[PDB]
Amino acid sequence: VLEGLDAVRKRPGMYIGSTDGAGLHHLVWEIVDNAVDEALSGFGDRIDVTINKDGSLTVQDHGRGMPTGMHAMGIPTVEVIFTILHAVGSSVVNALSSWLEVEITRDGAVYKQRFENGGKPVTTLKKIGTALKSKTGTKVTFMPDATIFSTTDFKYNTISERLNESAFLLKNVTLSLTDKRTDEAIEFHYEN
Amino acid sequence: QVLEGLDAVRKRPGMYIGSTDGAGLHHLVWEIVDNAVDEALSGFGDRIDVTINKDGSLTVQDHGRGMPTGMHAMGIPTVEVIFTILHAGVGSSVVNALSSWLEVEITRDGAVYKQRFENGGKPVTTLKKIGTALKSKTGTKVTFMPDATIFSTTDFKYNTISERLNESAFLLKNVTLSLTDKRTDEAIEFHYEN
Ligand SMILES: CCNC(=O)Nc1cc(-c2nc(C(F)(F)F)cs2)c(-c2cc(-c3n[nH]c(=O)o3)cnc2N2[C@@H]3CC[C@H]2CN(C)C3)cn1
Ligand SMILES: CCNC(=O)Nc1cc(-c2nc(C(F)(F)F)cs2)c(-c2cc(-c3n[nH]c(=O)o3)cnc2N2[C@@H]3CC[C@H]2CN(C)C3)cn1
Repeated sequence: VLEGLDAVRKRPGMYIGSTDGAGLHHLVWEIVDNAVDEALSGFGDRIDVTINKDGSLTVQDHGRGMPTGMHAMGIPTVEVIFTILHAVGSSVVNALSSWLEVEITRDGAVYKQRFENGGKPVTTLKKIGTALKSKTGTKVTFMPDATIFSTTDFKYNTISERLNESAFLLKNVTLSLTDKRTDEAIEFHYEN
Repeated sequence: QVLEGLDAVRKRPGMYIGSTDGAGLHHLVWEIVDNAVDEALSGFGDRIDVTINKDGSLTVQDHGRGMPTGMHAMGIPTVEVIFTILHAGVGSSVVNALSSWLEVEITRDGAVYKQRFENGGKPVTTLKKIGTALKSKTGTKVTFMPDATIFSTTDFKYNTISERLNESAFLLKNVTLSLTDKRTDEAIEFHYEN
């Protein structure tokens, strides 16, 4: 049985544990786990996480990029991933975000869709530019909903140690963290 | 070669950048880009990113070796000498003189350095280490706001800057020059091959 995003908003703790500092960072693990699941599948050798000045957060990998095709009713596949809950991580974050943007680069084209106010699409998946055929990947940027979380301040140390673990488990893949609020940055990379 | 302060440039701006209208305004852009192109041309860095920020300021970022972070006489940073002393390697100080503020950011050895100038190139901080970076990352980022009390117009033209970077890519070859307009969220790249 499928559910909408309002189902996650209704009982947020049931999907991310809680709505405090810990739960806020669960949002980060969800998106990153998808980039890591791409690397593990053999695509992309780096995953860059960026904490922006506006308080939002960005995860960018260099994998194959999420599918750019359509489904039923001319609804993009990426829209199905972010708005239909198969109750899975991508839609949960979108549901608990005041806005979210997904940027896909594949086949020499760059696509983009934006969501707002708990994952309501405000644009479709649009082709907005071109790129080299060698450049591929997915960029997700989201702003955690302040009317749901008790805190929307991402912790540099917390995200830091977790990327260190994920780097250690993956091997051969560099995960980075860049904080544009404080001009700090750090990388993790393990090899065997 | 008698050396001068920046007040000499503010006094006669047209003598250093041609004019104080739209044309002269964009000369400021060419000066900073020419330093990035001159670093690229020396074999360091393969891309040069220009950004028109929302605040009206302009940013040029290359990925070269980064300007010297060392000191000269009196504990004065070398980058400060480049931007505040006119040798009337002259373009950087001219731009600074005709800016209400300007920032220089150097990235080397995994560290990020930064100095800021204000009111016609008067230093308001020294060169301080402000953050960290990757050991693989190197380069110079210059961001400035053209002084409105000198220029009759301070609105950078997207079309104008676009065309010039297109030429530069063509003369250079093997170097990618980009332009990003955050006012309108448009962007374009150029790269030529031989
Ligand atoms: C910053 C976050 N970035 C990303 O999450 N990028 C990303 C996402 C995916 C996918 N994620 C999903 C979904 F979220 F689980 F629904 C479906 S496809 C995929 C993905 C693509 C393909 C695929 N592209 N072209 C093709 O023929 O097959 C296949 N699987 C993908 N997934 C699956 C398994 C690894 C990756 C993420 N997994 C959670 C789901 C790749 N990259
Ligand atoms: C967005 C604007 N970007 C830049 O301005 N990047 C930049 C600037 C420089 C320099 N520029 C100058 C100056 F402005 F001409 F005074 C002095 S050093 C240099 C530069 C560095 C070095 C150097 N670094 N470490 C070392 O041992 O020697 C040497 N030359 C540099 N210059 C000279 C010649 C090529 C390049 C730019 N030229 C304008 C000045 C490199 N990149």
